[PDB]
Amino acid sequence: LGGINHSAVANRYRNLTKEAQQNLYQFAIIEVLSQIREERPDKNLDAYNALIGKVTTVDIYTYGATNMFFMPDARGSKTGILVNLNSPDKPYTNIQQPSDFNNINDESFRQNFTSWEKRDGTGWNLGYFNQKTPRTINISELSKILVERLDYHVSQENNDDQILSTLLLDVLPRSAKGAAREPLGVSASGIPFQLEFTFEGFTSPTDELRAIQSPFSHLAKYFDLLVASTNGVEYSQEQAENIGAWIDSGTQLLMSASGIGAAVSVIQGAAGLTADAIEGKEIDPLDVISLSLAAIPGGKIVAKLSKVSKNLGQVVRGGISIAETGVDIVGSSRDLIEGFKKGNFTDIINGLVSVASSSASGRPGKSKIGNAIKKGNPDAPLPTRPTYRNHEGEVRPIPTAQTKSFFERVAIVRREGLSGRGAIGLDLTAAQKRGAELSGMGGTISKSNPNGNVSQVYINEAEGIEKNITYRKVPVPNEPGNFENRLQESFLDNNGQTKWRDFPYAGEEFDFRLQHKDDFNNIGDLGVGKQGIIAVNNPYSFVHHSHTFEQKGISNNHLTLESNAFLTYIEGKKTGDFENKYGNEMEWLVRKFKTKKNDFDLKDIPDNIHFRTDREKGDHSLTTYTLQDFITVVENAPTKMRKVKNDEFALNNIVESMRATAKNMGASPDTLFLDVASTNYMTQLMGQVLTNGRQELNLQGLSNAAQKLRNG
Ligand SMILES: [Mg+2]
Repeated sequence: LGGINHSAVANRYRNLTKEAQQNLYQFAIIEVLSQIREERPDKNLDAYNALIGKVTTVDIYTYGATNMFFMPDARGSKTGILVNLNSPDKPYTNIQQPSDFNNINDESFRQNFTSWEKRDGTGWNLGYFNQKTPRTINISELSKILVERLDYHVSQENNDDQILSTLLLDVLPRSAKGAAREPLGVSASGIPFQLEFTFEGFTSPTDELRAIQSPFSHLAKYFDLLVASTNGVEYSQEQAENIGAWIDSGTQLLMSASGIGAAVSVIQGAAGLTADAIEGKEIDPLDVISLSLAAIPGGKIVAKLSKVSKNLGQVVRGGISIAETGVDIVGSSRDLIEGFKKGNFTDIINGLVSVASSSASGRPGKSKIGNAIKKGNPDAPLPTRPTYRNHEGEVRPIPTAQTKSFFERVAIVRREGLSGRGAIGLDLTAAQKRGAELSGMGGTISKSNPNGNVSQVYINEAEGIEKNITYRKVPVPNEPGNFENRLQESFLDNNGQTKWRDFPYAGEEFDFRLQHKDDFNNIGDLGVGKQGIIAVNNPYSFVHHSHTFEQKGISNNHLTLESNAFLTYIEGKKTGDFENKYGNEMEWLVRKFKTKKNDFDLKDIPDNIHFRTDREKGDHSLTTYTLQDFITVVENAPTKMRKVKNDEFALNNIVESMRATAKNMGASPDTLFLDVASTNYMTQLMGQVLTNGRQELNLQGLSNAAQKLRNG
């Protein structure tokens, strides 16, 4: 499945400067001279030295023949050595007598002649070289003449790309070998010892051409070096989406990055996805594709293929791109299949999976990903990035396919998969949803669900299983008398009795909480004198609303900000590395919902902070500072909060939680005012969050800061 992409080979060669092409031929010659030298007794370095810049003179005969020349054994001699730089097996032949020319008949010689010229050899052979008298040049002029001969040969023929790739098949690996012999590195623009290069890892000549656009192509590395020898960059979202490098397949594979053997599943899933695309003829063997492995919030990874936009320009080389969210493996589809067969992507995919493993954000960051890749190989460079040539001839790295919209697309597909649950959904009133009703949240009230919290169908995308989840009030399994809230799944035992169990691990509760991020439960109490505490599922929520049920309606309705939970989380996120500071972030957020206000790592704020509307305030005095002012500043993440903004997923959910909570209590951020009694708590909190406690803030300063943000 494939053959050689001749234009990809030919493009690499054609886009070299003339100087770099001469150098390529020069290194090929050097390789063949080394072979001649070692295989002969005297060990003369004349040709070697007269070529490698000694001022002794060495005669060469040139021919109307590509890749070929003669090294006479003496001035004007008809005997010596015939060189064919493109011959698999006879790169040099000793010509001791005329008849030696007659015995040369292989296609690797015949190919070096144009269609027009090929007839000269008659049963084809080089016997006719005996009647011709070639011109003599000094050897220092040879690589130039060979370059000009190849250009002419290509111009004499109609099939430019194929003739070019054929005529270079065996020249290129010899050139690469010649370059690896260059002591202490190849020169860059007249400066010696600049460019390290080894021949190790090269496959057969044909396989190197087959793999020219593959991620670790050795020949692409050699071409890149030749470009660097003669002279000699990171993207933003607008530039990327303006470049439009990648076209979605429209199909994706969502997998878990956690659990033992997750990495094996990801590798197999990704190789599987590539194999299916080739069979279904969505993708051709030689098409350049980006296999994206992108982390997804909740410790998941999506594999998704993209085909390169033909609008982009020429693809120069495949490679590995590292995004903040994952890696892309770029090469021809056939290169990716072969690479999977060989295990070439295993260190990369192991590294990525280990850091996506239990990521709340699906955003381990470029540095963590890069480090995890280099872990499976002491401390090497980062893998070479794929590159393309734009319309004006500039070679640039290809942007990642893991753009903003890419993830929007991923989210759409997932949500279409989630559209068949809950036979008939319950038809609840706004008052029931606000938790204002004595009858409960709309579920059926029972002993272990006294609040009547509504059951929810959790679709476990991994297990392919549906679970029914209710936020229930259960005994604190030790101390009698007190109860706590827990999300639990119901199931039938052997006898048809309904039993209940916890989420087995934080990851699953986290995913449930995201999937049902908009729903509220009463985690407080229910009855006439009692405090209902109404809280959204969103795992990034640091607020809730609450009230006391009256004989009719409610009273003391207010929004509460969870000061220390918020403080601790933000201080953690402020470091830029939450995991380093506190645990697994996913575990931290799930655990937050079970933790009381004064039981977080930070306990600095003496109480929770309260906002209420003017009309509902009762006898609470209000400030003119609004939840909206708070949200505006939080959303902007200024000054010491700046790094929180690196995790947009977390920050958007924090804000959206706040807005949903304001709305659900029948209010809005601009109609919710901070209690006078919360003043000091708020200024202390923001002072710390925004300035590390270096600046004393007041509410007016906080309101003005919000005002400044809306003005811009
Ligand atoms: Mg032509």
